[PDB]
Amino acid sequence: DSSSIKVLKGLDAVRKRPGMYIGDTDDGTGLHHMVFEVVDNAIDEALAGHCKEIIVTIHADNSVSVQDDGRGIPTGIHPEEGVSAAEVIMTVLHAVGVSVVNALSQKLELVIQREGKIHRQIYEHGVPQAPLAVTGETEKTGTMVRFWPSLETFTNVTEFEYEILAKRLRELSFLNSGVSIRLRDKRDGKEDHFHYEG
Ligand SMILES: CN(Cc1ccccc1NC(=O)c1cc2ccccc2[nH]c1=O)C1CCCCC1
Repeated sequence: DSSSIKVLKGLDAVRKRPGMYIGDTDDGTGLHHMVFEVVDNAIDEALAGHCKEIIVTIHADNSVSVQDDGRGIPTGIHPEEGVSAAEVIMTVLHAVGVSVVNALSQKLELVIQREGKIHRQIYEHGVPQAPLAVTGETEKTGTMVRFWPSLETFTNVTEFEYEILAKRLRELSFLNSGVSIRLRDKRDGKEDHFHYEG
């Protein structure tokens, strides 16, 4: 309705002044902050007792993905906005927030494994191609977000550096005692694993 309007309004505002939300867009700090934001979302689910392992993969097409084995974002339709709760999370300001990463991603794939099913939604610059759809069956739970940073927004440093993710992810495992985080670089086979048990 007009909610499709306000979503676009907020998305506009983020793409207009990206540094204000994500960090400096010209020296790689914001670019990498895109990842830690998605990861911080998964860490929350781990701090609530539902996530154990987080898997961050740097893909060959210069996208990153974050996988967890938590509950899966709720997939039920929201009363105020008439779309899945998941889509509200990914698109509404203050639902930072992941919506910022979505708004500043040329493309974003969401995959949720929940109550026996696998749901999927693709976004372009924060805009869904379609409503969250059920794609298939599954016996595991979790959320997977894969994003391709918007090349309009990020300048100079537009490729992820393994060592920056590696350092910060170790730190984040230490800051949230008990979480396991794995980092895979599919470009050259680099791999690492972080976990501080208390
Ligand atoms: C509604 N969720 C919490 C919640 C409630 C019930 C079941 C699963 C969750 N999980 C989540 O929302 C959730 C969101 C998420 C987003 C990006 C990447 C990984 C993610 N992993 C998650 O687990 C969050 C949404 C963002 C703000 C806090 C509440």
